[PDB]
Amino acid sequence: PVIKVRENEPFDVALRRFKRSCEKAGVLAEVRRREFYEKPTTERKRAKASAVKRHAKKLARENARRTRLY
Amino acid sequence: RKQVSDGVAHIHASFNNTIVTITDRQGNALGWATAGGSGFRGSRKSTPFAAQVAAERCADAVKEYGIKNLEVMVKGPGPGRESTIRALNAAGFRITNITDVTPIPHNGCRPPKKRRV
Amino acid sequence: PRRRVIGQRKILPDPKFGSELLAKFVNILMVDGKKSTAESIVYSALETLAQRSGKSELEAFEVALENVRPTVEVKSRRVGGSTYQVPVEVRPVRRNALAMRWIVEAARKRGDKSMALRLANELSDAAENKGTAVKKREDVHRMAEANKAFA
RNA sequence: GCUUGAGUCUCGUAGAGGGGGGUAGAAUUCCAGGUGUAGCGGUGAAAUGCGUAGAGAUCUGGAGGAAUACCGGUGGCGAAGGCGGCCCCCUGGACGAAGACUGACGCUCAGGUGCGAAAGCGUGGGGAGCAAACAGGAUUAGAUACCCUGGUAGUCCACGCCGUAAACGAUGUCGACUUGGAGGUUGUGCCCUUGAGGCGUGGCUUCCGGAGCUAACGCGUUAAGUCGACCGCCUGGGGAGUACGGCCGCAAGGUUAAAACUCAAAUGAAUUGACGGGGGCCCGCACAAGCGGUGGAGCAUGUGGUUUAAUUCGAUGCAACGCG
Repeated sequence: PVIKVRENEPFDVALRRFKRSCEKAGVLAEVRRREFYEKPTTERKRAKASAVKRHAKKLARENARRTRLY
Repeated sequence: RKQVSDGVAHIHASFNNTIVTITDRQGNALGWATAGGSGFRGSRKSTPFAAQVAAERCADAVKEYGIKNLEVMVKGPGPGRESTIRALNAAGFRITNITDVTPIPHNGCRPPKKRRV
Repeated sequence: PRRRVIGQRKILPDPKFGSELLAKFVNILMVDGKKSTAESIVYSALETLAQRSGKSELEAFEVALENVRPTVEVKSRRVGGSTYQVPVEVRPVRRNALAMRWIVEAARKRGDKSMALRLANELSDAAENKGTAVKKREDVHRMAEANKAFA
């Protein structure tokens, strides 16, 4: 995205702020999705599989990972 | 041997090759350098070191022009951009500001099919 | 190995003038546990060298040894299954032993009237930079320069 | 007759529900021009391909077609198929509040009709990108495959046909009843909005679990529990959703739907192992780091073969072969 490095600013500061800009915007993820056509089946299955993984470790975080091991 | 103070650097980084092209601000180029222009063929063309060497060759490609400072535009993913702009001032420059100008469609055209291996 | 990092062996120093470097060299050059023959070859190679150079024995051996000195090595690793050679910065203790190994490997060839005369030819040929051990060092350096794309 | 089921009206709401027409921005390709020059592209590596006839890069502009990043959600709407920029026109349904009105108008449904992804077919357009077929380069023992470079129908539109899908929560529709918890979404009422609140009540939805059910897995108030109404369907595996006939279709084919023969099983769920070019954690001269060998020479010795009258017998992958 747009970075303007003004007066009294070093080099690697500006480079890291540009990397922060790229990781805020997520431009490389949005290019990495658009290299190959994922079918709408694969889109919906990826969405559901990531969601069931997400909450199925989340409820384990909430009550299963709260009881001691030793 | 025409002189102009400030210009624009365009670092088009693909996954196979990085091309550095230093233009003026009206888009007109002054000379270019690639990750395959000197040695560095094949698997060694995709590395960040190849992009660093490409920036170092495009640095001497504008020795006649005498560029004081340039804004750096960055396109495409891949092991290009950060090593390139880090070697860009190491070869001697003042990078004024940095843009990420990579194309993003708004679902415009269909990509090719996913590879099996 | 798989687990241990055990402490190093400690050898006894060089008898003629006390050094660990020359004791490592007589240990590298030897054959079938014949220490006395190897140290005879080493001494008759180094006293016969210091009159070819002009300096004394030890530091003439040291700048015959440091001209053949590998700054980097190559290695082989795995990231994609591709398995390429990547260069590495060597520790100096194995750098020095690889230098002595290359000097002995040079001296086993180039055949003439002795082993000690072969060594006194080899170390001077390395100390003015025209040997074959310097060719081994600059070939290692070339193979690391070609592979500098991976680091 | 009655108002409890079913409906009608008044007021709002949320919505990728649908059909028609516009329009915007990003991007890909192409064309024309400017700068500038030897690579680009691709791959695991390459080559085919493109490029000194000036590419790729880069900037200004044009022309087209298609799809609508972010929002975006285990979000929403729709009977299902399905539906994603924004605006307008036409239009369907669902829900909530308090009332009023009709007064059993209901539920289900064989034949019947309608809708029904994608691919396909017909006619007429359109054609950027992608891309069956096809071609070339690889890889390989081979490679009419995966990988690469191209590339036609098709995908898009208008109007017709086809009528099938793992059309799937593999779960017909409707109604009744039966412990709980965390959420999401959309109405609505009350209390002090006294503060990004609380206490309620409706619809839809997501997960986890209780009894109960179930072969088990699991389901569990959105049931696969406890019941009632109607419908469709099953009767071992293969032959076979095949043949013949009928009907439908432009065809591809769909629908309906056997038999002879053949086997003594086919199957479902789970269990203990073993295995994986599955995952994680480790170990061993297993690899790496080194040193020295063997395979080449000559002899010693053992074996296989061949020979012999006999070349006694046994061991004969690691774990037989200087072995008994």
